[PDB]
Amino acid sequence: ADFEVHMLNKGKDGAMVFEPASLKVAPGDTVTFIPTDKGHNVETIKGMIPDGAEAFKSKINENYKVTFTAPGVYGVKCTPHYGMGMVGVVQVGDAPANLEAVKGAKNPKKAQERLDAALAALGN
Ligand SMILES: [Cu+2]
Repeated sequence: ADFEVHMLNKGKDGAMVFEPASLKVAPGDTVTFIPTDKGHNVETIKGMIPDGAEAFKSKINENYKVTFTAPGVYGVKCTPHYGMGMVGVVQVGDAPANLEAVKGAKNPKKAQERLDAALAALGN
């Protein structure tokens, strides 16, 4: 299945957001990160990817399609706007084994506030 996440300068949750910021997909599903506004990219957050997965970092302004392979929770950020809280979470599959490990990862305050809310929206 294919899903879309939009990168926006402003949305319901404030400035510099991914919409949706919380998504559950099946293993092997694809998610396209779309540059609705210019100046954004997507990158995995250190300490927030599951075993067997590889980190990724898209280029500013590109439409980036990712096929999620290893199951688990992935924390993603926009590189230039990470300190402003532009982050999201993608859960791949049921019963993510790294869920408790991702909750302990360190992030700047504004990103942590939004990651905690996105993680809780998946069923904590
Ligand atoms: Cu951004």
